[PDB]
Amino acid sequence: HMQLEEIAQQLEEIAKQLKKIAWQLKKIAQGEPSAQGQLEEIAQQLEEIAKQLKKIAWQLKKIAPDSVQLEEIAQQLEEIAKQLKKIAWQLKKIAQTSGGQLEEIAQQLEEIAKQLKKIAWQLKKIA
Repeated sequence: HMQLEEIAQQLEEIAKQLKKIAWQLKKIAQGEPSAQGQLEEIAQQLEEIAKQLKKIAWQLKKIAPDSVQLEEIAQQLEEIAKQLKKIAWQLKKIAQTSGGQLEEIAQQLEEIAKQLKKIAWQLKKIA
C-alpha cells in the first residue's frame, strides 16, 4: 500500500495545480476579449477535473485493494490525460496578445498529462 499512498498524494498535488491554473486562466480571460469565453469554459473544465482527481485520490487512499478497482482507476487517468492534452492544444491555438503565459500554461498541462499517463501505467503494473 506504499506507492498507492504515494500515487494518491501526487494526484492531490496535481488537483491543486489544476485549480491554480484555472484561476490563472480566468485572470487571463479578463484581459483577452477575443477568447475570454473559451478561456472561462476551459477554467471550468479544469476545476471539474481537479475534483475528479481528488475523488480518485480518495479512492486510492482507501484501497491502499483489488486489481479490478485499480484497473478502472488507471483507465480514468488515461482519459483525463487525453482531455488535458486537448486543452493544452486549444490554449496553444488561442495563444497565437499576452499569449506567452498561455503557452507556458499549456506546457504545464502537457507535462501533467504525461505524469498522469505514467501514473496510469504504474497502476497497471501494480495490477
